[PDB]
Formats: sequence, C-alpha cells, structure tokens
Amino acid sequence: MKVALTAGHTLTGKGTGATGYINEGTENRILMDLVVKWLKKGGATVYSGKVDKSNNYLAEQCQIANKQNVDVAVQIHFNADHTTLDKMGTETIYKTNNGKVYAERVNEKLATIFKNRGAKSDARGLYWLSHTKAPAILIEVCFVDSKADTDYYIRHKDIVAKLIAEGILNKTI
Amino acid sequence: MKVALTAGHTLTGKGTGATGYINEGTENRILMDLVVKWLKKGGATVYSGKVDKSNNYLAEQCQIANKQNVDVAVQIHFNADHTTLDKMGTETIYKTNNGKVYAERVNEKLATIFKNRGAKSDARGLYWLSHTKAPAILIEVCFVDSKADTDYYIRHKDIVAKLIAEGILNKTI
Ligand SMILES: [Zn+2]
Ligand SMILES: [Zn+2]
Repeated sequence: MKVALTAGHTLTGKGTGATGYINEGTENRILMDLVVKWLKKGGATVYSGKVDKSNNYLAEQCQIANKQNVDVAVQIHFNADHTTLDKMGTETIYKTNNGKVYAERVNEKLATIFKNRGAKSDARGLYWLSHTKAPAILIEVCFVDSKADTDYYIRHKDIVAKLIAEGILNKTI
Repeated sequence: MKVALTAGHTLTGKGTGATGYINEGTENRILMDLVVKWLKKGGATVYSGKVDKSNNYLAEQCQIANKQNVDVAVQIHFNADHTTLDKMGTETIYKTNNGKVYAERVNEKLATIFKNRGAKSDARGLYWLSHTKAPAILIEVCFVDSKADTDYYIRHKDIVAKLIAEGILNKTI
C-alpha cells in the first residue's frame, strides 16, 4: 500500500504545537520516523515529510501528500486540554467516509494502549482533512498534558508506532 | 542553569576547520551566537567565547569554560567527509557519563532535523572533553559537505540553535 505521512506543526512562527510532559512538535517528528520504519516492515511504500518554518505550512503539508498518488494520507499530532494525572487517551480524526475506514482501524489499535476516545468526525474544518487528494486522517496519539498518557508513551514509542502502522495496513506486522 | 559555550576552531594558523557548502569556523561562530540567544530566552545564564588565533587555542578554549562554574560546557563544530548530495547528519560527542546526559538530549533534538548518527563516546582524546571542569559535550551539528544537510541548515539556522538550546536545558523554549 502507498502511505503519505506528515508530522503536524511547525517548529517556529505560525503553526507551533502544544507542550506539557512532552513537546508535540518534537514527538510528532520522532514518532513519524518510527512509523515510517514499521510501515516499511509491513511492506508499504511511504512518502513522509514535515514543514518546520513557513507561513504557508498547511498547504505545504498537503503538497507532501498530493505530490504522488497514495492510498491514505496521515498526519501525526498529540492532544492537549488540561494538565492531569488521569489517562485522557487517543482519538483519530477524519472528515469523510473514505478516511473513517482508516481512522476506525488506527483508533482500535491505539485503544489497546491508551484510553479510547474513538474515531471522530472533524468538528473544526481542519485544512489537512479537506485539502488532500487521498483519504486523510489526523491521529491525536495521546495528550501531552496527561501524566498517565505520557508515562506510557515515553516508554513505549516503538509500540505506539507499530500499532499505528498495523492499523494503517490492516494487518499484523 | 549555567552554560559555557565555545565555537570550535581558530580562523588562521593552527586549528582551522573544514569547508564545503559552508565554512565550519564561520558557522561555528554564527550558530554560537544564535544558541546564546535561545539559551537566554530559556532562562539560562550563558558564558561564551571563541579563540581566533593562538597556538595555545585548545587550552584557551577550556579556560573560557573553566573561568566560572557552569553546569555544562558545549563546543560547536561541523563534520566533514566527502562532497555529496545525500544526507549525512548529526552527532554529539561526550567522554564521560556526566556529559552523556546532555549529549543524548541534544542528539535527540537534532535528529528531528538531521540524519541521526547518535551520541557517541570519544575515542580520539579530544582535549575539550578532558580539560573542562564542568560536564562537557562537542556537537557535530551536520556535515559541511552534504548538500542535503547544509540545504536545511542554511535555511533554518535559528531552528538549529533553538533545538540545541532545548536539548541543553531539557525544556521547550
Ligand atoms: Zn496538534
Ligand atoms: Zn571541527
């Protein structure tokens, strides 16, 4: 299968991410590289990238996916809301039915290691989900400000990546 | 936190650096100044310097770090091998455990923008790592002769500096 994969957020200027026990922008890139590795072990062809500095970063992220035909376009994020010791958990966002197929599979896998918030339809008109040619999903891996979520994530990054890849490819790796 | 920073190499005579798409001695100084700015933005007390001409430049570099107590002493370098279009990447050198703490954090940050060559223990008897009072690291930011490395570096110098500062201070800036 062909997969486009992008890390959410820029590193400076407009578009930077959230921070708590972990830094979203940094971990989006660390986890991307691990997901690429696991996707390739599953036999997929992967087109990955990131945008570190640009006022046009949203369009540039979509251009990474749109440069070539792919079966699915995936963007990695981490969530935020309020600092808590409690588990908060995982959700995967889609806009339309074609992305929902993948969002449900990825969320089912991540829900075995994080609290299940479910696959979720886009309620904020996210540019990534409306400007890619391929079916698109946005993974909110876990909350940067949950101590329980991040305690698990920091010690199991390779497992998080494997589960994402297994959900995308719909198979065990 | 208190940080001592030095730019690698002299500008003439004994001790000059490498050249490729960028000039190491020049960029060590440019990037040093950016790292100082980002470290100060992160709340650190910073002592920096360089040695432009001296046959005794190694001892003089260490004296910049040793003049006052600091938590970590950092020297900036760029790597070299052969001229290539391909990525070559980043590594940070330490001698002992107390520097390894910082080297691993700096390398983890720089590996989100450059190919990851790793935090590495010194097998070459670097004077800088052996003659500093404080824990010490030597950052080989990227390769001067890699077009891919320098293409990113030249366009993102502030981001390179921010990532180094975040690795040293262990927090988001
Ligand atoms: Zn985000
Ligand atoms: Zn050097």
